[PDB]
Amino acid sequence: ALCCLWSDWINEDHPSSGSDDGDRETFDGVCGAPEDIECRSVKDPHLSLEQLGQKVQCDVSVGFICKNEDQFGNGPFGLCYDYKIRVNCCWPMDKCA
Ligand SMILES: [Ca+2]
Ligand SMILES: [Ca+2]
Repeated sequence: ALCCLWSDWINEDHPSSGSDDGDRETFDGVCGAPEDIECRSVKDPHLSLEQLGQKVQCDVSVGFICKNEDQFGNGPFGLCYDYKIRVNCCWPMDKCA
């Protein structure tokens, strides 16, 4: 009885853009509190996080966080993929019919 829908992709940050040395995606201004979140690599969007092999955080409280230094590599090499997220948002059933 809760009408749920997945948002469009959000991709506002990039691993070599901004000042965070990583990729963070938020659902602020899209959903108040998402029921679920889907985090995918831009270049390989069919691969779930379980198939992707990076060290990231993806959850319904903080959204998506990847820190470049957490990724495989040595010296200056190795960083986050660029990620995008959808959020699953739910509303009363009377908003679906
Ligand atoms: Ca960045
Ligand atoms: Ca991104």
